[PDB]
Amino acid sequence: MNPIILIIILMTVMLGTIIVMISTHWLLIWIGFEMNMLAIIPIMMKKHNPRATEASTKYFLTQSTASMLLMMAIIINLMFSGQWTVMKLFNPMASMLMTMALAMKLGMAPFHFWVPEVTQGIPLSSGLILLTWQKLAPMSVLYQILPSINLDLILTLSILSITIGGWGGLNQTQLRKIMAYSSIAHMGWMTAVLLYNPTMTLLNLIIYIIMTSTMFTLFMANSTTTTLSLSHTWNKAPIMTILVLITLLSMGGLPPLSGFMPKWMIIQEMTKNDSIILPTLMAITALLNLYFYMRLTYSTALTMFPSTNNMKMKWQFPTTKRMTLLPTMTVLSTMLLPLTPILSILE
Amino acid sequence: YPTKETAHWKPPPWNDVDPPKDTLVSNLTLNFGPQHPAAHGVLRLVMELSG
Amino acid sequence: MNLMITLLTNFTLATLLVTIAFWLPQLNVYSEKTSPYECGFDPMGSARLPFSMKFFLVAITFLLFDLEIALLLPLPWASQTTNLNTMLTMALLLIFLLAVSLAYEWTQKGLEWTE
Amino acid sequence: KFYIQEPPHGSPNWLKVGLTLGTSAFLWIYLIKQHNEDVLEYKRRNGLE
Amino acid sequence: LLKKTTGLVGLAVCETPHERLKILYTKILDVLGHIPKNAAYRKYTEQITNEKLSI
Amino acid sequence: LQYGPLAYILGEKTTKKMTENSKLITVDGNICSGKSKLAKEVAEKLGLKHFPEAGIHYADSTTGDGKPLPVRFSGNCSLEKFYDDPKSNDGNSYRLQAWLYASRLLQYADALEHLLSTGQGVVLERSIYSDFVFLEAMYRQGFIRKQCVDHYNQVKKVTVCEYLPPHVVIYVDVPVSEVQSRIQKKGNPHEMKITSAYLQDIENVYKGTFLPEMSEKCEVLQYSAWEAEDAEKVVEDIQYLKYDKGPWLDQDDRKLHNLRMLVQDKLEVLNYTSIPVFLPEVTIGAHQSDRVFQEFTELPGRKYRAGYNEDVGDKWIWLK
Amino acid sequence: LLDLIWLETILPKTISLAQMKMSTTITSQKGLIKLYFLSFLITILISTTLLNFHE
Ligand SMILES: CCCCCCCCCCCCCCCCCC(=O)OC[C@H](COP(=O)([O-])OCC[N+](C)(C)C)OC(=O)CCCCCCCCCCCCCCCCC
Ligand SMILES: CCCCCCCCCCCCCCCCCC(=O)OC[C@H](COP(=O)(O)OCCN)OC(=O)CCCCCCCCCCCCCCCCC
Ligand SMILES: CCCCCCCCCCCCCCCCCC(=O)OC[C@H](COP(=O)(O)OCCN)OC(=O)CCCCCCCCCCCCCCCCC
Ligand SMILES: Nc1ncnc2c1ncn2[C@@H]1O[C@H](COP(=O)(O)O)[C@@H](O)[C@H]1O
Repeated sequence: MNPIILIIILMTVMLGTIIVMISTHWLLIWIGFEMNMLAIIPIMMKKHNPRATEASTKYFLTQSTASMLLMMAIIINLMFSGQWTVMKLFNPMASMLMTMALAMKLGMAPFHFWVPEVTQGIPLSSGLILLTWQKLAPMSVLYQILPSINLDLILTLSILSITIGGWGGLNQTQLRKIMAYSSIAHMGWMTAVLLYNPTMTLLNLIIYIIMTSTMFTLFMANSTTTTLSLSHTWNKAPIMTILVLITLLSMGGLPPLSGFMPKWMIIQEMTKNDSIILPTLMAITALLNLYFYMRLTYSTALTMFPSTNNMKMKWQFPTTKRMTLLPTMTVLSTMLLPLTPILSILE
Repeated sequence: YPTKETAHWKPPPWNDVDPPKDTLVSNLTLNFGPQHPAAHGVLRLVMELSG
Repeated sequence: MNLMITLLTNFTLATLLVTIAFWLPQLNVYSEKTSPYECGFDPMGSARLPFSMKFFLVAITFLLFDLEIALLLPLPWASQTTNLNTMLTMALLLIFLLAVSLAYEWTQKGLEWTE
Repeated sequence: KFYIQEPPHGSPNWLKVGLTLGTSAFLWIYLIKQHNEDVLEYKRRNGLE
Repeated sequence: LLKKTTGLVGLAVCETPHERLKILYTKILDVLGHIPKNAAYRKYTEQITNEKLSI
Repeated sequence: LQYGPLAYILGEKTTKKMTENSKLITVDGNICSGKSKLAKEVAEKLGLKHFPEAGIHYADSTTGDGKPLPVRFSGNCSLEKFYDDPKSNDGNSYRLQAWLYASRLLQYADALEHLLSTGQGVVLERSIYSDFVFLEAMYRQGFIRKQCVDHYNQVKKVTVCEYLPPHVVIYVDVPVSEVQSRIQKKGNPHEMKITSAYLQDIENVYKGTFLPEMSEKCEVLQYSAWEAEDAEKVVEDIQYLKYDKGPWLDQDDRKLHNLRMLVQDKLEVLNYTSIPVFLPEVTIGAHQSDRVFQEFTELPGRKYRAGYNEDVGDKWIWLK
Repeated sequence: LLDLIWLETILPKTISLAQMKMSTTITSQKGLIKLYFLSFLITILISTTLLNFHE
């Protein structure tokens, strides 16, 4: 792609999400989501192969259906409120339709059926854009309509996402589908604590964006998209195996790492509201995520899968890749737990 | 974990680029025939048009 | 009310010129007179095969330029406002954005047909 | 001489070193200036002098 | 003079015609040396190629 | 680094330096076709940059001090042991073939890098478009297995699709008898073990598969043995070629920008040579790979990045 | 019997086989847009009729 056009398309993706974030009118919310979708479609088709066309078709149909449900929720809000302020909705039908729309846009289960498909079909950079930057605009709108979100609906979506994203990553050897089912589970974590304390939802969003950006930057730096290709990293650059070790142990929620920070705080905000069974099921379900994380750390760091002879050529060439903010994101994704009370800046 | 369903699933390619499976485009065969004001009375152009 | 009467009249004596076109003459129907016309010889294949569009990018961009005359069309009315320099700047912004789109569609050879 | 080619990191990019040191020294003097302004404003707003 | 066109369609103008003709005529003679000396094609084509090359 | 999207944006277009002297030329032929001087001679009349043929130690010549690394560090293979016993049990045949394919991929990347960065054409010897014929000879003489051919086909299928063919392919007809005569006059005691059927298989995969598939995507100049001794003949034919075939016609600034951003990243070039296909000829197990990697790190000038080594005498490292 | 089979059976292996079986059931989809959006329709119909999430 022409890099001027790449800059304009990425600035238009950012412009769509910022128009969702800053606007006080529902039509401008919908315009921002349409602009975000319309600009992110060629980022998925950067390489022009049939898997990118398939992934882009599936993504376009899911996001178009979600935008239809969003605009019907907006028109029903216009009927039952006569206005357009981005705030709570004045009808549980519009509340349900906008919650379904935002659950489809996040790819939360049982609308999860596009996230591993689309994430497998596209490159790692567009997968990073999809799994981090597109998780900001619907979470903004969910943060803005929480006086009208049905409790049972968003908790059903949350724990169904946590369970299905936990089970999905266990049957995987492709790293992009692993990160996609990890995304399903973690969006379930974020939306579970939405009606209890949305500051913890923002904290989980930021820590998950840091850890996901760390893992995709490590994957792009290693030029690996499968488990068995990532397993040759010890023979090429052994520090990257240490970084994926500490980052996948962070994403599993093990202390003393910062990925234990959101989850624990979510439990800290759900036992206050006298819900003990639900974060217990959430925590026990997170062991599935930790299991396929430990599978990747066994295949990469803690053992040594056999390499080839041609690896001896790649010993002679260092990495000329723009590993943008990789040590900063690695330190933020692993050693941030003693700074856990920083979350009050997100209030 | 291979099952009965997950047994025909070959692993995906390395550069994520699939061979094009070159199904025939089937060019539309016009019969620019003899009864025509342009073909001068007696001329049967069997042409193949891509549109 | 008058529009429905006028449309019903036009549709009626457009479909009463067809029902006296099919029922008035004498028919001699046989299964070679109703064969497909292909200049005398029998047609090779169907005419329901894909007829590949060469002008497809212009066909898509027509859908993005036809919205402009749903946007540029209130300009006889928008000139009647009391904030007029703002209106003029936004109008010339819309025609300029259409023009920049058309310039970009030229320069990447998008208005040319394929093959 | 060892290398058969000229490596890209053979010589220090003195523009980049100068920008790095200037940016870092500016951030330190602005941090210390902001902290002194903050302790002055705190001792002023509460009479803790 | 740098002749602009040849007048023929598809016949592109040669920038250096003299050296190109010397190339092609010595190349014809080099290929044509592989023919027996009693063959009339060799004698006649060497004759006309040397005539054109001397011109 | 040095080249990126910002250089393309701020003015460095790769077709502003693309002259009519910018021609990528590959001189091919059998084992003793005499092309070795010919390419240099074609490089010295057209003013082009000659690259020698990629042996095992081309990557050793391009990095470090340029001196050849020991064979356990680069290659783990030997051409001479392939000439001794081509049907060996350690799988030296396909291991040599795969290392030579990776070295020629690196060489072709270097050729395109010089061609697109400087605008000067590069004369090569047996690029990646012609390497495969040796594999096929190795497959016809029973030296390798079909799984080795499948591994080579997967690596070639994902690597050669990203690069362009040359402009000119020069092929030198030397028959099997004269190749054997030049081998006996060469004096290499391992090279005189090359069989007649292996040379005939090299000539057959040349004349049956390589040249019918390159004659549409580039221009072939098939010379014989006697007429290729004159460099003026070959360059005299090159300078009057009507360049019309191939995908070099439809390359703008953007496509060759993408090609150049691919080419200068050498690990992205060498990404798919080590695909995880566990083949017994090329798979080095865990402890041997760890031992040879930790021995490679302790080599002089190899322990760090190429400007960060005090043992060979790099200065100002605390400011780099 | 106990500490290689039955106490090995009841806690870890039942849970391991259950998570293996559920992981194989979830991920065994065919990648079809038709079946995914038909499941979306069934989700909307359960949310409206069966579960009263529009209330
Ligand atoms: C090592 C393997 C086995 C592990 C066993 C672990 C312990 C077994 C029991 C765990 C129960 C769940 C946590 C209980 C926390 C109690 C906190 C509390 O104050 O509770 C009072 C609260 C009471 O609610 P309340 O406090 O909001 O009520 C208000 C106060 N009154 C009572 C006056 C109205 O209890 C609960 O909410 C429910 C407690 C039972 C939860 C049942 C679900 C979990 C079932 C067992 C799971 C066991 C592990 C599963 C994994 C196995 C391996 C994969
Ligand atoms: C509650 C709401 C809070 C909102 C906070 C907003 C904060 C900023 C936005 C965060 C969201 C994620 C941002 C990153 C999205 C992906 C960007 C991307 O893909 O950039 C492209 C680029 C590609 O690099 P390259 O290797 O050249 O790729 C080859 C080309 N195929 O590069 C990459 O792919 C590499 C990654 C580049 C960016 C990484 C750093 C940003 C994200 C990590 C957090 C950093 C800490 C500071 C911010 C904290 C909050 C997130
Ligand atoms: C600032 C004023 C307002 C400007 C914005 C509003 C514009 C209104 C009109 C809408 C135009 C939309 C489409 C424009 C497309 C322009 C790009 C273009 O077509 O460039 C190609 C063309 C040469 O065509 P070619 O590439 O050979 O095409 C082959 C097939 N015919 O290239 C050319 O022919 C060269 C075009 C550029 C030079 C034109 C110079 C005209 C100067 C007039 C006087 C000054 C006017 C003020 C503007 C500054 C002009 C420099
Ligand atoms: N892929 C290959 N497999 C085996 N031998 C090769 C391969 N490529 C080049 N060679 C050898 O390289 C030498 C080239 O000949 P020359 O460089 O003219 O001495 C011959 O010994 C060839 O057999």
